[PDB]
Amino acid sequence: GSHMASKPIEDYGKGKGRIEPMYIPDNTFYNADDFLVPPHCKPYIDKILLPGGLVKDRVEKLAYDIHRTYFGEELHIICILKGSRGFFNLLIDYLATIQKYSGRESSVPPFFEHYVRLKSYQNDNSTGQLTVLSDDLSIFRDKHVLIVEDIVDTGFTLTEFGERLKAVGPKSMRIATLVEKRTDRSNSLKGDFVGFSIEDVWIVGCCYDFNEMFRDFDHVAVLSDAARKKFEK
Amino acid sequence: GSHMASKPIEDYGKGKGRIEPMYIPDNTFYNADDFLVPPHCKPYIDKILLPGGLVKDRVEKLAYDIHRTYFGEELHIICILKGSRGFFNLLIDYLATIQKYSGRESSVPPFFEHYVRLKSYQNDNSTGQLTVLSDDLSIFRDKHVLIVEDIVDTGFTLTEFGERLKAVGPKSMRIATLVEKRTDRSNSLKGDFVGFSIEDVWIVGCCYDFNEMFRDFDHVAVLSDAARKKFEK
Amino acid sequence: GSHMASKPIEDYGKGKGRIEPMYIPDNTFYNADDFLVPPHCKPYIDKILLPGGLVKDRVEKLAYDIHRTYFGEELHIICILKGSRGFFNLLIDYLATIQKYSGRESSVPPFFEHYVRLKSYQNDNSTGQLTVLSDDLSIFRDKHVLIVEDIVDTGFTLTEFGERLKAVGPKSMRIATLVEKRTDRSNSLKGDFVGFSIEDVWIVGCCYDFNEMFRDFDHVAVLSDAARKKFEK
Amino acid sequence: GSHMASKPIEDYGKGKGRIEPMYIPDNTFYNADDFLVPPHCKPYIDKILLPGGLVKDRVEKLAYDIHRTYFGEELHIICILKGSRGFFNLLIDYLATIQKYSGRESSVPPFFEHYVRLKSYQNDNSTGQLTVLSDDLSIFRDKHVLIVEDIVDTGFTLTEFGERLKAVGPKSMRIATLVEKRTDRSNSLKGDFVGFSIEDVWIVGCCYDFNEMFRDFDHVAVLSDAARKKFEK
Ligand SMILES: O=P(O)(O)OC[C@H]1O[C@H](OP(=O)(O)OP(=O)(O)O)[C@H](O)[C@@H]1O
Ligand SMILES: O=P(O)(O)OC[C@H]1O[C@H](OP(=O)(O)OP(=O)(O)O)[C@H](O)[C@@H]1O
Ligand SMILES: O=P(O)(O)OC[C@H]1O[C@H](OP(=O)(O)OP(=O)(O)O)[C@H](O)[C@@H]1O
Ligand SMILES: O=P(O)(O)OC[C@H]1O[C@H](OP(=O)(O)OP(=O)(O)O)[C@H](O)[C@@H]1O
Ligand SMILES: Nc1nc2cc[nH]c2c(=O)[nH]1
Ligand SMILES: Nc1nc2cc[nH]c2c(=O)[nH]1
Ligand SMILES: Nc1nc2cc[nH]c2c(=O)[nH]1
Ligand SMILES: Nc1nc2cc[nH]c2c(=O)[nH]1
Ligand SMILES: [Mg+2]
Ligand SMILES: [Mg+2]
Ligand SMILES: [Mg+2]
Ligand SMILES: [Mg+2]
Ligand SMILES: [Mg+2]
Ligand SMILES: [Mg+2]
Ligand SMILES: [Mg+2]
Ligand SMILES: [Mg+2]
Repeated sequence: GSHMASKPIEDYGKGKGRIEPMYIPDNTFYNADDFLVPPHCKPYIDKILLPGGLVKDRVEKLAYDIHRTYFGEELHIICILKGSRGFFNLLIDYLATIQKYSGRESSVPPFFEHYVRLKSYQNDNSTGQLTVLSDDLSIFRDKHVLIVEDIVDTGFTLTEFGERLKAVGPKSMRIATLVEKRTDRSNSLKGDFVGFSIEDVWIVGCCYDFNEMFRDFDHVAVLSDAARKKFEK
Repeated sequence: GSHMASKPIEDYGKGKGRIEPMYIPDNTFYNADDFLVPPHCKPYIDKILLPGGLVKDRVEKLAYDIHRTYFGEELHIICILKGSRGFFNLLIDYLATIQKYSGRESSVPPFFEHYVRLKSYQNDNSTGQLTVLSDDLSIFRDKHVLIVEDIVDTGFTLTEFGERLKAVGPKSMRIATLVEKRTDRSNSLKGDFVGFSIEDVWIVGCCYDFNEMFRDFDHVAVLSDAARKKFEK
Repeated sequence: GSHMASKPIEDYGKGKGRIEPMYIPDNTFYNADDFLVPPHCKPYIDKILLPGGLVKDRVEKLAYDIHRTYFGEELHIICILKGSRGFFNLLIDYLATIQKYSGRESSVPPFFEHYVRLKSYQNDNSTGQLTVLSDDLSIFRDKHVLIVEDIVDTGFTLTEFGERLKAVGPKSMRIATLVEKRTDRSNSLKGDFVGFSIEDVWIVGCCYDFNEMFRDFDHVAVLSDAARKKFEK
Repeated sequence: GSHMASKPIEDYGKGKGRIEPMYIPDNTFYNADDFLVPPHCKPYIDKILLPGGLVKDRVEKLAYDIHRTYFGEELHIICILKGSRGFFNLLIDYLATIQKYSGRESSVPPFFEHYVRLKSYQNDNSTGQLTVLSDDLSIFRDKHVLIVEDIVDTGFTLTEFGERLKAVGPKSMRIATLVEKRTDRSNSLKGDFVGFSIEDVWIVGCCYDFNEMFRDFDHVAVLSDAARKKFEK
């Protein structure tokens, strides 16, 4: 163990000491027509915010940042379902590979995986209620916990779930989020390992859904008017 | 829709009309020393049953078999956590890629993903009780459902969970399991899309755990005496 | 197929009827500090023009465009060494996967590979003399030929080699190039399947070298002053 | 590093001090029907010797063995075209990733790539004459050289090319070969980094060709009678 892994519980969600994310300036997009877009997505995707390959490149760096923080530590990593599935899978592949090739050796696994299903949204609006599905959280007492999320927008999801975790007394709590949105709807909760800062637009693709649609598309796009009209409920 | 996707609910778990899996004969192993084994696994892994790359090659074929069964269908695919995470992630990458490259076009996504956490084992013994954590299963009424699992051994997990699903009235129910074990402990439930048939040995690695250990190792190995002694509880 | 693959030899280098590439506007760069940069490159890489994953995403679309041109027909694809190694390898992986998953019958392989080593540059200047190392080019008589290149800049390399190939009487000749540079140094030769249009800057990384340095870096960067000073000859 | 990389030139082809390869016993084959086989290969492929994913898993370990030999030292790696393309590309990807994640400082790249085209075979018989296409080999004077090959069978190709390289005075010469065949036709030349030892059968697939056919198939198979009849010349 190293003091590098420590973090006060009161610092949860404050982003203290973080490396700032890649900042995608307002109105910065690629054209969907430059990518292969499958037939079920073609009528609906016009603007690409984050190419899928750019996501993977950035997650490599996040994974190294995490590796450096937790080397040799027992690390309990929590996937927030459904949305973080893709980011989590990329992350844990990199974490395992980095450790496998590291000259410095650890007798501890690179992580221990866990799953929690949270749900807030219908269309692009929160219901105001958080659904929480988890194993008994008491297993996280005195553990170093890393929550893995796809996006932080208002902060409601991770503020609420964070209080449930604090109640069992973890040793440390950090957040990895692929995206953080720039919005006056945010309650100021922010991640520790953040891929990208983006403008206030509703993203779809690469696990980002609109009523369960678009998760399998390879790229992070914006929700178009055609997509909203077809898939809203 | 095609009648190819239909299957009577009473045929659930009977493997009727299936393509038989690759049969790994008794006492067929590779040597761990021919692979790169990370330090946290090195004292514990001696025999490799399924190289990680062999798993990936076989999942390609399973994915095509599934694609052919469900082309153009609304397909609700359920990941059984924790163990099926790796197989599920490989599978859905192939399903999406196959559909993206297919000359024949579908306006339906290749799948709709879902997660259910089931738990039966402690060490290598069932507790006799099944833990079930899920969203409301009523969403599967009148749906084509494909359950994705890492292994079927006794059949207890999928027999019990299968009855919960039958109660909401799905349209069809199939099972994809990477491995099926040859054992007189089986209740005869078997999968529809099965990767490998293996002898009666306790496997670890490639998401197969022993008390949460070995999931990140790249290859499917057997549980050694050293591993049991170190990690049993 | 022949209706799609046919093209007059005199159209070689005109990019006649092409799909225009992704256009990267002047002065558009990512910051190296947002990516993982290995120690041998760290002192030298500051500006990232094309993330390696964006390269891969674009190559998928090029490969689809090429599949649509040649499916069902013998395709003889020529890798221009050394620089095109990485693009060629990505391209042929996609071509094979696309045809494999297309669901369309063909007894013809997705490509037949060939290799030619061409050399023009020392530092960032042409010597004026093209080195040509090849098997007997007579094997391309009456064949559909696709030349695969990493970059077209002045056009010298592919104008000179193009003339040697015309002399053996191919059925068609096209160019795939990952990058085309916007430069007044160009003789107006341009590709048929082009990944990216970029400003007049000397790129390194992702197989783009400066005196054999930087090929293994994952991303396409600009040649910095430090890099020039250290590695010029 | 020099203590590890040094080796007498006279030990070339002896495999002196090597790690023995994975041993595939006589008559050990998987069934093609358990894999996805593309339409152009379906009539011809029946027995799978080495699944493509098993190839990849073994190459990771070879790459680690090579990293341990050359880290910190200039390594000049020579791809023998055409056959070694796929092995070479896997190997250099691993070498770069290993060094990148090692956490060890080095200003030296993981390798410097080079290409030589050698040709001996027509059908499954040598013509007796070796075609050699290369840049000036004088650039290897006083360098650590690693030759990368897909298979060593009779030893003719690498015995003849080995003599040309000795004439320019390299610092060291080693061989990486994915496969070595057990055959009384061998002149006893053997590799230093060898993936697999196999019985005396003619392999195709995974870059192994018969008159330029089968390179793009993903798996290493045996040449069937149907394949021989259709593609022999
Ligand atoms: O910061 P917030 O404003 O709370 O929003 C972010 C959260 O909302 C989304 O989940 P959603 O509720 O859509 O469930 P899903 O992950 O299953 O899509 C997203 O995946 C985050 O979990
Ligand atoms: O056919 P059975 O005898 O019921 O055994 C198979 C099930 O047991 C294991 O899960 P486990 O309970 O270990 O939970 P896990 O998936 O979280 O490891 C395995 O992953 C299957 O889900
Ligand atoms: O359009 P042009 O101005 O002729 O320049 C482009 C060519 O030059 C570079 O090759 P180089 O001569 O550097 O050899 P390499 O491919 O081995 O790096 C590059 O890879 C192209 O082949
Ligand atoms: O040990 P040996 O009996 O000499 O045989 C091995 C060599 O022969 C094959 O090359 P081939 O001549 O078929 O050319 P290719 O690499 O272009 O297929 C193979 O790729 C090796 O290079
Ligand atoms: N898909 C998607 N989910 C969420 C949840 C909060 N913000 C977003 C967003 O922009 N996109
Ligand atoms: N890891 C692991 N889990 C299970 C659950 C049932 N059988 C097995 C097995 O062989 N291995
Ligand atoms: N690496 C590299 N090679 C070439 C050859 C022509 N232009 C370029 C360039 O910008 N970069
Ligand atoms: N494809 C192929 N090439 C060679 C060259 C020597 N032996 C072999 C072999 O078994 N297969
Ligand atoms: Mg979510
Ligand atoms: Mg959502
Ligand atoms: Mg399980
Ligand atoms: Mg388990
Ligand atoms: Mg070049
Ligand atoms: Mg060059
Ligand atoms: Mg060869
Ligand atoms: Mg050959």
